[PDB]
Parts: sequence; C-alpha cells; structure tokens
Amino acid sequence: THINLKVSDGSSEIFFKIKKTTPLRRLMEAFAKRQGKEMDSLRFLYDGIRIQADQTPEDLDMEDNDIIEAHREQIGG
Amino acid sequence: MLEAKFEEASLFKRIIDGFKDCVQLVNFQCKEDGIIAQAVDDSRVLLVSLEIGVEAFQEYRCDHPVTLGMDLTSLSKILRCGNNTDTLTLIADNTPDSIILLFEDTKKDRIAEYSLKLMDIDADFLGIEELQYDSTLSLPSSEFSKIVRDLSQLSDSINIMITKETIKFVADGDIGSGSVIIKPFVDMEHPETSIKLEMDQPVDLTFGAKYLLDIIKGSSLSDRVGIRLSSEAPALFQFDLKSGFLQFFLAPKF
Ligand SMILES: *C1=CC(=O)N(CC)C1=O
Ligand SMILES: *C1=CC(=O)N(CC)C1=O
Ligand SMILES: [Ba+2]
Ligand SMILES: [Ba+2]
Ligand SMILES: [Ba+2]
Ligand SMILES: [Ba+2]
Ligand SMILES: [Ba+2]
Ligand SMILES: [Ba+2]
Ligand SMILES: [Ba+2]
Ligand SMILES: [Ba+2]
Ligand SMILES: [Ba+2]
Ligand SMILES: [Ba+2]
Ligand SMILES: [Ba+2]
Ligand SMILES: [Ba+2]
Ligand SMILES: [Ba+2]
Repeated sequence: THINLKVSDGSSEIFFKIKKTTPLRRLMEAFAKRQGKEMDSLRFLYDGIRIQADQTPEDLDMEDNDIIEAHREQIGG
Repeated sequence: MLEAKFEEASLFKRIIDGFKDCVQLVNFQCKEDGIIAQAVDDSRVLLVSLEIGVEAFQEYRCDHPVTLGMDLTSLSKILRCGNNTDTLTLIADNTPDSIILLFEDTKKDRIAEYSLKLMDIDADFLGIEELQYDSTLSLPSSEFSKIVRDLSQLSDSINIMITKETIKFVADGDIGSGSVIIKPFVDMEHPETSIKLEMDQPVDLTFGAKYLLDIIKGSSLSDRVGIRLSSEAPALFQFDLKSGFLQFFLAPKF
C-alpha cells in the first residue's frame, strides 16, 4: 500500500515514500520545492509517458523503486 | 428487400428538411446496419455525410446493400401527404429503380402508399476520414455558431488559424475586421463547455462563410463540434447525433 519512488533529473535523485492512492501532485510539488523551482517549469516522466498531476501511483501501476525522470519544460511549444 | 421503418415520419422529415438547406440531391447508401445519407452541394465544394444507425428506426431490414438516389424536392412533396405521428416505412427490393413510402396510422386503421422514382447518382462520394490531419479541435456548437455568424457579417471569407495552444478565427473586410481567439480550456463542473485542441502542425485555411453558415446548422442536432483541418485535404466538421453521426467536408478557398 506504500510504494517508494525515486525522482531525479540529471544531477539530483530523491526518494519519496507515498501511498498508492495519493495523487502524484504532492510529490511533484515536493521535488520542485527542493530545487527552488516551480512545478509548471518541470516536466515529470514515468517510464516514457508524461505524468499528469492528478494521476496516482495506483493508476500507473508504480512498483517499488520506480524512477520518475524530471526534465525542464521548454517554453515553446 | 429493404424495410426501413421510422416510428414517426417527422424524424425522416427532419432529416430531409436539414439536407434541403445545403443540397438538392441525396444518395441513400443503405446497408445491413443503417443508412448513410451522402450528398454534394451544387458547387461541389461542400460534402454532407449522415449516418442513420439501426437504432434510429423502429424496425430495419436490409438483406442486401442498395443505393437510393432521390430528388429532395420530389421527396418533400410526398412527405407532406402523411401525418407526423404516422409510421413511415421505406420499401425497396434488391436492385431498385423505384421506391415505396408507406405511411401507416395506428390500431390497424389507415395505410397510405406513394411511389417515388429513384435517380442515378453516378459520381463517387469522397468522404475522407483522412488517415491523418494537421490539427484536430473540438468545442461547443453554440460557441462555434456564434463565431461563424458574427464574422460572416464582416466577410464572405473566414480564415481559421491553429498554433500551439491557440485557435483563431479571423475575418477582414471593407467595413471593418474581426477575430476571435479561443484557448484550450477544461472545466469539471461544466464539462460540456470545454475546448480541446491537438496540433502536429500549424494550419492557416480560408473558408467561404456561406458554407460555414450551412455547416453550423448541425448544432441544432448536437452540442459539441469536431473540426479536423489539414493543408492537403478538405476540412472535416463532425457532430455526434443520437441517430448516429454528421460529417461535413469543406474545400478551402484558393
Ligand atoms: C446542411 C445542414 C444540415 O444540417 N445538413 C444535414 C442534416 C445539411 O446537409
Ligand atoms: C403525395 C401527396 C400528393 O398530393 N402527391 C402528388 C403531388 C404526392 O406525391
Ligand atoms: Ba502550460
Ligand atoms: Ba510496472
Ligand atoms: Ba505490472
Ligand atoms: Ba518498473
Ligand atoms: Ba509551456
Ligand atoms: Ba443554404
Ligand atoms: Ba429507437
Ligand atoms: Ba428500435
Ligand atoms: Ba401533414
Ligand atoms: Ba406512430
Ligand atoms: Ba428491380
Ligand atoms: Ba479580405
Ligand atoms: Ba451517439
């Protein structure tokens, strides 16, 4: 019921411990804060596809230790 | 053997009335699972395609595909005779040269039968689902109506322009000029008022207002409108109906 996710860009890896039913918004906020960045400026990707903030680990079938890539959001387009 | 039976002749009259706006001839592709009302306007610019599905009828038999070309003036003439609460049944055999319209009144009362001669509609219909388009957007029908009706007052041409996250209708003229910019927009409390946009390519296409004016009449039958544009093919305007489905295909202006 509580999977453990690793979020990372190029230079920084963090571990969040969230509940399978908690929407992923909480975690994207938390990773973007710990970088003094805004959540809109970062693009979170799981196993290829771009995570939507409203989606939950349950929805995406995230097992323990799965990796969320964070990339910068380009302004165009 | 074809036996297409509407509960009320008013439903069929409503379809015939609708087409009567754009086209003068209609070609009824009757198939096992429904009828496809194909039509080309008189300038061969606008194409109408209407899917009347099995569930639209009270009883529907088609043992073999038939094509029923009918003059919409003549067809209207017959339609006047029967009552709106009459049961209408279209009867044709396989390989038909004429068609029978049976109006029937309830309890086992009264049967009124009228014949109509089919015409041959030769030219092949070019309904293009088009495997791929440059841009696809959907929006409320009322909203799309409002825009088209306003800008047509400014010109006979309306240009549609899609960029990343922007849809822009523009009409420049001789009295004045005008343009609406609308953006992707979702609302959970009122989902039927959303604007959806998908882009793979910017699009810049000019359209005749009189045609767009014909198209927007589809909103009286549906509350959303799909618009799929591409620089190679005619534009596709789609409406979802209980009957089935409505599709307009429009050639851009030179
Ligand atoms: C032209 C307007 C319309 O609603 N239709 C189909 C019913 C047309 O062909
Ligand atoms: C249907 C009613 C009628 O009077 N007529 C003759 C023109 C019909 O075809
Ligand atoms: Ba954005
Ligand atoms: Ba998995
Ligand atoms: Ba699995
Ligand atoms: Ba995995
Ligand atoms: Ba952006
Ligand atoms: Ba007209
Ligand atoms: Ba029914
Ligand atoms: Ba039925
Ligand atoms: Ba009458
Ligand atoms: Ba009846
Ligand atoms: Ba015959
Ligand atoms: Ba002009
Ligand atoms: Ba439907």
